[PDB]
Amino acid sequence: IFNSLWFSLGAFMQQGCDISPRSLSGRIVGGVWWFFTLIIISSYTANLA
Amino acid sequence: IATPKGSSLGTPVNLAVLKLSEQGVLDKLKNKWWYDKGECGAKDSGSKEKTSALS
Repeated sequence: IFNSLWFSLGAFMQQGCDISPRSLSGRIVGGVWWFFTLIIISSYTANLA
Repeated sequence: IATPKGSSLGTPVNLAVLKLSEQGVLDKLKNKWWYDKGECGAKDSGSKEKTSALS
């Protein structure tokens, strides 16, 4: 629970993770939060400009 | 502009209005009582639109 907390920070913007729970729901929904947070930084770049 | 029927006043008024409309005397007063007496300038308020941060 403390090991993969960094890999959520490793899924925070960038830096592709080394530990990958290959294809189950943790892989997909771990990409869903990952999909969500990349909108926020593109919007951050769009708003600051 | 309305005068009663058969009144001789209307024809000099008919020469009056067609003169004042030709000189833009109406248009200057239309600028007055709509825009200069208006509480906004529609392009002055159009020159005031500057917004900010994302909700």
